[PDB]
Amino acid sequence: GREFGNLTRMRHVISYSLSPFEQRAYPHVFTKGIPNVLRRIRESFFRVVPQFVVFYLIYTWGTEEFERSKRKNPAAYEN
Amino acid sequence: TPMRKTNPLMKLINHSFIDLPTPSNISAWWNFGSLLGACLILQITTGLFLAMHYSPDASTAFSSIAHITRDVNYGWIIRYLHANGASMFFICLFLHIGRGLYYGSFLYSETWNIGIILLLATMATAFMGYVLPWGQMSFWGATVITNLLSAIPYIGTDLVQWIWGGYSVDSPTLTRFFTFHFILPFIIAALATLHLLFLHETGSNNPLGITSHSDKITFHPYYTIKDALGLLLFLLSLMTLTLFSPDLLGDPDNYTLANPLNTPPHIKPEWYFLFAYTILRSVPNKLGGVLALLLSILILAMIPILHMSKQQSMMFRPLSQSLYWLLAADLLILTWIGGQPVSYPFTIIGQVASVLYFTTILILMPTISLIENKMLKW
Amino acid sequence: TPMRKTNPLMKLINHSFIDLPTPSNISAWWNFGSLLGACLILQITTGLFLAMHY
Amino acid sequence: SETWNIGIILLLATMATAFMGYVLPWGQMSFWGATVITNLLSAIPYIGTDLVQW
Amino acid sequence: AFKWRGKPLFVRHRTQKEIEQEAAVELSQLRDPQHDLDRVKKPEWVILIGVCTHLGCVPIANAGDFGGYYCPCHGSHYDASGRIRLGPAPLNLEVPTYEFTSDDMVIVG
Amino acid sequence: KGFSYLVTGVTTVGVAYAAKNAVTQFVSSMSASADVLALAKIEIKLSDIPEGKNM
Amino acid sequence: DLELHPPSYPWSHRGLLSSLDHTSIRRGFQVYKQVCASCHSMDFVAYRHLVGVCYTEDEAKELAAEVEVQDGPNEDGEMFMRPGKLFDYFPKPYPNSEAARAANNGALPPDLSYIVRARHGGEDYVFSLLTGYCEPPTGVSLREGLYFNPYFPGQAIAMAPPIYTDVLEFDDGTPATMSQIAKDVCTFLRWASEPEHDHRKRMGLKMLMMMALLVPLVYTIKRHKWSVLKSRKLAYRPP
Amino acid sequence: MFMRPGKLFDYFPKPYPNSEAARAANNGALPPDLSYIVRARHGGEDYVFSLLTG
Amino acid sequence: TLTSKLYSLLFRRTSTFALTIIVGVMFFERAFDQGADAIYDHINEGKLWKHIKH
Amino acid sequence: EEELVDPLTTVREQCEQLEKCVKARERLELCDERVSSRSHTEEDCTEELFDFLHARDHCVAHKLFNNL
Ligand code: HEC
Ligand code: HEM
Ligand code: HEM
Ligand code: HEM
Ligand code: FES
Repeated sequence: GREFGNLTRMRHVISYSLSPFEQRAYPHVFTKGIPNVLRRIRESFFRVVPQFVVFYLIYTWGTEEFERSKRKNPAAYEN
Repeated sequence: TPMRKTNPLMKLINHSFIDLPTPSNISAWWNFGSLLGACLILQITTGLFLAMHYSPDASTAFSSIAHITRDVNYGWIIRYLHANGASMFFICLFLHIGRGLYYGSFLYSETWNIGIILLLATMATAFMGYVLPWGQMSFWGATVITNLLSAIPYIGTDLVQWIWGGYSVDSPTLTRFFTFHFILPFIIAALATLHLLFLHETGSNNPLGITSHSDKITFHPYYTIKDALGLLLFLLSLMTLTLFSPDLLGDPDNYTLANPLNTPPHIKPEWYFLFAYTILRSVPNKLGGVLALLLSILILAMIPILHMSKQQSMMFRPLSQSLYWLLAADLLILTWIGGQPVSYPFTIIGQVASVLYFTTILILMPTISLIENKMLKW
Repeated sequence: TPMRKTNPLMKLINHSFIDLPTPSNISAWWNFGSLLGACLILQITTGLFLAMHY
Repeated sequence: SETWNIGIILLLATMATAFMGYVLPWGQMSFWGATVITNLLSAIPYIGTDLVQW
Repeated sequence: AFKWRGKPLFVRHRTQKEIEQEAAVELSQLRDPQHDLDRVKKPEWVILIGVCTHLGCVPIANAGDFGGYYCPCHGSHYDASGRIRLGPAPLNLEVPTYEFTSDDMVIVG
Repeated sequence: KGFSYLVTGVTTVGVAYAAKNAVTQFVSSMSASADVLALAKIEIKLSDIPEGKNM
Repeated sequence: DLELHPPSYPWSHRGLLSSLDHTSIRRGFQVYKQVCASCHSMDFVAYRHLVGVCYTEDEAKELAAEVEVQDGPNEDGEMFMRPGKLFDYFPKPYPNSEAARAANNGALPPDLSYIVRARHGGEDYVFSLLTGYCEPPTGVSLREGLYFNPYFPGQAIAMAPPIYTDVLEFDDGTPATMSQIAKDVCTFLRWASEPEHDHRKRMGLKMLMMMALLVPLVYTIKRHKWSVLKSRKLAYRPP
Repeated sequence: MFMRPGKLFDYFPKPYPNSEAARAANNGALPPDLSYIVRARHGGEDYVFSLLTG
Repeated sequence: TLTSKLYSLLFRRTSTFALTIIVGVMFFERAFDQGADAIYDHINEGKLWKHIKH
Repeated sequence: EEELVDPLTTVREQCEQLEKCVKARERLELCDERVSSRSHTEEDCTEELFDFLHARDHCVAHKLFNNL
């Protein structure tokens, strides 16, 4: 259905929750938080960064080549 | 029963916003959609206050904008909020489309098509709005984009002159564009209501790409604050963009009064149209370039058909992730080349980039999807 | 089931306009709501075309 | 009752829309009627003139 | 450049060397074949409409690969005669109905 | 609960400050512009003798 | 022809929270009204806009009254001349573009109201345009009505060197070397193009402080509300 | 500014450069624009004729 | 205890919570505006014309 | 007598003593000799002049506004 009453069928799945005031808003900031963020970055780094590194190489090469072509060649007026 | 479930307006609000079953694992990307609406509201509010002083005449538009910025109280704030809010609107729109591509939200076919129409209406709105200041860039960009319609084989020039309101972009064109720019955002709002209506039937999608009926959650106490935080961050970005570098995403040539007798040396459209500008430039034939732009925008319609993977989301498809980030880097290449002129390296890199864009969205993605399907022994 | 009952937009249109239960004895005085809607549409279109030159 | 109140709000919005639209031509009638109707808000006891000038 | 119908009108007093360059251009190479003298009533004077045939842009004179005209929008290159030779432009620069009533005047109705 | 409500209250205070600043800026933008304001009290009429009637 | 990139000079107002030096703005306005006003117009700057930036209202009134302007038609419709008031904009050197072109060898002196923001590189370019007027390099020739300027796009500008040492006597008394004059003009032009510079910087600092206050607080509120989910533990107990 | 023989798109000549000149030349009275004079007066053309007749 | 009176008086009823929020908004607006203005004036002292006009 | 010294000139000369400004200037002198020697040539020293001026005015902008 569309209301929370009838959405799907689940059996014997028990969940425990704590009040927002009872617990901390920032638990495990240094014990787990920073390591978790670091591991997420490590996992996602090598599947994203290489494409933008290729983009940066292409950007630099294109700019340098445009500058090089813009410069004049003496051989055009050697005679 | 609570009053929210009795009054019909309260019924609609509670069912669609307060008590909407929303997946718990939704990430920050789903914020952007809400941000989009906020951006729209901003553009509707701020722009409204700009209309109270803007005069849509070719002989007074630039003077009217100068009066807005210099004489109207806090008028500079309003104008810069409007311009950088259009920029932020396109930033959020691009991120929204990218999220939809990544997490397989395009399988909401009707919602995807409505979103495509919303993107087209937004692009037209922003184009006409940028024409409104009647600067050098505004005028010449308008001339180029309207002359694009001349590519049409039979009714090519009649249509262009009917849009122009004359033999060239002038006061008739500006007033028409002002009226269209005024009307269109409300059409965008109604189309966004249709967008949300078609999304409501199935509900939001989650990053995992698996049905989240087991872990649905009311939107009122969780995603309201999550979106509010998103609104705070969006306003942070917008206010830093308008208060420290107001002209970072602007073109200085637009501060000269429009001169129909001299095109500026580096006439370029606004940054959100740069990929389309490169796709235009790369194709030699004029009709070929126009068709290439049309396909570049409307390939989102064909994207759902090309989906040939057993998994809706791409977070479990590393090869598809690599292809998607390659596509994003290709789009960045297109934008950068659009910034750059028509010379030896930029032209060839732009042609290669356009070809790679079309091939990745047409060939590489389905083949990689089929390979991945075979990888998991489906 | 007909398309009216399947597509949500068609659902809304059919429920509110195509298949809305209305009294049969309704007289001509109830015709002015539709007339007001038509007036609004005409005013919007005509004012848009006027403002194109105003 | 709710439909009646929404209709009252609609009537007020239409009256304001028509008033400003009639001001738009900038004829003699437009200018002077606009002046009269806007000065009508000067009757407000404390913030009358400030509101009218705003 | 002059203003006619809100559009640029180019009148270029091309030197005889430019005339030789335009005449030497082969018709096969041209995207839209046309003889140079056909579009110029007087060899030293070329009168055209200052609108790029691609997307209505003002071609920059004495610029581009052919030193005649260059579109600052998409890179269309035109020669002194105005014929398109490189770029996205589909056809040559438009030639108005100009009539040289006298050697110092040009008018038409 | 007092600490949490204090956090919420300070957040609401900041939001209210920002909202009032924005609303006042927009409303003042709707007010009289600088150019209109300048030509308001500076102008001084220099009237001659228009016979013996109302001019 | 190629173009020269103007260097990024260390302007005082380029700081994140810096403000325009109003003494420099006043000196630049003096140079504009005494050197560039003979050809360059400022249609969007009045003799007001100066009551709060560099001049008090009274001296602004005197400065406005210094120059006579054409007033509205009187009896018989004979438009006369007025002593000049604050709401009047800065005088236009020429009645129309054609007169400017005729008086400037066919070149049109551009409006300087938005010149800084209308040119790539901004004030830097404007400064580099005024300071750099080197003689033509070997192998280039130009019409007598044009002067070589390496920073001008076409490299052949139609504007004779406008500022030199002692061309103007500053009211403050600072040495009126051409570099000081050019810097002051550039500061005044930056003010004219962006009169909201100081107010924009002040509001930017205020919004930075407000956001530094709010973002951690709203983030803490979101974390507090979501701690129910993020600490939630669930178990599966099949029968 | 110079004088030109006059083309189709030119509007009908204005007798006086400004309202002040018209008032000076007509004993302080401003002769109204006749482009809308029929629609601008109650009775329309019927009035104007009578004005020229009586 | 500080909280034993604070929470019981101010944060107990939401109406008192809103009242203290608004009072704090007034005081914070005044003090924060004054402090930000002082910081901005000090950072670019001499440049501003408020100092020059003296 | 010519009391105004125009610190611009002093800073410009100070570059003209530096290595980059000096080498750019000497390359410009070589280009000038080339162009002047050749009777009929289209080669313009604009490129090397720009190369010199870029470094010169870069150093100037680094050490100019201090004097003012
Ligand atoms: C007596 C006349 C005159 C004086 C003095 C003068 N200008 Fe100009 N200026 C011109 C003319 C004419 C041009 C057009 C040159 C060209 O475009 O080739 C011009 C060009 C410029 C440009 C180039 C705009 C562009 O298109 O790149 C700028 C900027 C400028 N002037 C600002 C200044 C400043 C700043 C000063 C003095 C502090 C100044 N001018 C002094 C008449 C003058
Ligand atoms: C003005 C422009 C738009 C507005 C206001 C808007 C609004 C929204 C909103 C509020 C959502 C709710 C979920 C979320 O926020 O992520 C959403 C979802 C969605 N939008 Fe849009 N959108 C816009 C443009 C687009 C575009 C351009 C596309 C596609 C090209 C699109 C396709 C989708 C899809 C597929 C979803 C489903 C998300 C899911 O399944 O989780 N929308 N839209
Ligand atoms: C999605 C909605 C909108 C978008 C994307 C948009 C975009 C733009 C853009 C890019 C500009 C150019 C501003 C500049 O370059 O300085 C502009 C100007 C303008 N827009 Fe908007 N706009 C939107 C909504 C509106 C609305 C709703 C109105 C009026 C009710 C409006 C009225 C104006 C006016 C009067 C201008 C000219 C003032 C100016 O250029 O600063 N806009 N718009
Ligand atoms: C609620 C529906 C509307 C009503 C009742 C309304 C009413 C009016 C009226 C009475 C006038 C004066 C007509 C005259 O004396 O010449 C007018 C003028 C105008 N209206 Fe509307 N209007 C409506 C909707 C719109 C819309 C949606 C636009 C959009 C641009 C618009 C634009 C104009 C313009 C530009 C004028 C001035 C031209 C003229 O006077 O005919 N109107 N309107
Ligand atoms: S406008 Fe000349 S190339 Fe398209």
